[PDB]
Amino acid sequence: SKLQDVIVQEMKVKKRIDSAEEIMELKQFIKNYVQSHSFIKSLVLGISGGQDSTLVGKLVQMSVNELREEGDCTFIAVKLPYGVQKDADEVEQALRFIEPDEIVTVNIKPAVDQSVQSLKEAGIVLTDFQKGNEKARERMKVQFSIASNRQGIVVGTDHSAENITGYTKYGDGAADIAPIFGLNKRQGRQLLAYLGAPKELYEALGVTYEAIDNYLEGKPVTPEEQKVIENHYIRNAHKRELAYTRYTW
Amino acid sequence: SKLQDVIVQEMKVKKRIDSAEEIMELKQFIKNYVQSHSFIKSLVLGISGGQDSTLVGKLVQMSVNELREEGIDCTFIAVKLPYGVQKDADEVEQALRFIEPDEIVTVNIKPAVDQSVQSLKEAGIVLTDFQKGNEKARERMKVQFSIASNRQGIVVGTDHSAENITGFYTKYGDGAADIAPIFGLNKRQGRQLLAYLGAPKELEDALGVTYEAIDNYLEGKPVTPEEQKVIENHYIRNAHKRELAYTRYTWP
Repeated sequence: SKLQDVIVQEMKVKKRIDSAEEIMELKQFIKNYVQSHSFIKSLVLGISGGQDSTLVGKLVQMSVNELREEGDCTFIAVKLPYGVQKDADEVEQALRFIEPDEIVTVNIKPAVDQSVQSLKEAGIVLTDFQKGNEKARERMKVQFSIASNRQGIVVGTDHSAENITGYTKYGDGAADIAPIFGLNKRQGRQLLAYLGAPKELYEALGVTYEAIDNYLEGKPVTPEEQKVIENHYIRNAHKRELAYTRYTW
Repeated sequence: SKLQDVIVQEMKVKKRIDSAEEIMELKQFIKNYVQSHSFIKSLVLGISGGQDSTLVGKLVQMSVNELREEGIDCTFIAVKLPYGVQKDADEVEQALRFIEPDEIVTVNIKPAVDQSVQSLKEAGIVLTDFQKGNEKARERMKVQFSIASNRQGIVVGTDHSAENITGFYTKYGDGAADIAPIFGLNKRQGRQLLAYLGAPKELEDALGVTYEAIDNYLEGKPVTPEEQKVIENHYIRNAHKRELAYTRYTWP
């Protein structure tokens, strides 16, 4: 579709994936990154019970197991509830599947409500959307403080169906490495199913995820879906780049 | 070395700048960006009393002064971001008088910051003082973006090129912004522009190198072998800060 050809090339989605090949390739990247950086003793990721963090957590744990067989690093899963964990079943189910070396639970509600309260005192009343952004950036802060404290790095869950449409700038997706960039949404499910995840763990934008994934694979979609995908892609470009300078804008 | 040529070319620092020329170019970048995004009604920057945010705040206010003369509605929102009692209050207040921002908002970050520290402590993670300083910086980032969203604006950052070596920037902390107009300046160039604009005096060390040698290196000048090695190790050790999370395609 010409405009689709630009995005297809930038988002790196493969037409197809062999599960065993793709999982091996994803682990090698994670394992090569640890091996190349002397100070990495842990990898840190929040476990929301959603499909993205579930696959990436599992990839990281499997990578950490094999790193320890090759001669020292740990995976630290982080539970990040806002108040009372209401999607507790999905979170616990993700954890049972990942088998993380360590689980840290940090409730973000006291920090988030105080950020909101501090601004309210300054005359700045956040909307519910803005309050949700504060939640996401606080989740980022917890993960990087744990990574700093445990001499590790923060692992992100950004992928290409995300990258194209979906993420709070400098919030929960902001990380040191983003291993599953290049997968679209259905590809994540395929890898989760191949790994034996319970299927409860892999089951608005004005466009379906099926149209997004097809679009990323270079397939033609309705004109109406093209405009929504394309407009979402263009309006989010600032998120795929650090702050604009005289030389990038 | 050819690594100096690599670094010099990536950091875009000019060997010398004409003060009035450079202030003009920097202002045009800010004005062109606002002009190109009709929904931007405000510009947001924390005013720490340090040279970078003083220069950036001043540039932005001049940019907004001229935008409104050309018929564009825009506002500069300077933010005081004290942790308890304003660290360098006399410098913050002197910068505020020098910039004369359209609006001044004060958000004390101490309660949110201590709540983050306390919540982590409850999980068994006792942060170091360096880590607490990182929490302060990332909370400063959150306040500015919360104000920017609420006031229909963007966050203006203070990154410049000498920060790519010193790396005082906290990853995803206070330097994180929507635009970074003074990228390409080194430190002495920031001071030159501030001094030219009539600024008053807003213009230990375990880096292993002076700021003068860093600036000289960025201008493509030769420095001693020891300075060259310390600088180059700092440049490579911070490469992950001037780029988004590495993927299979950005990590060679």
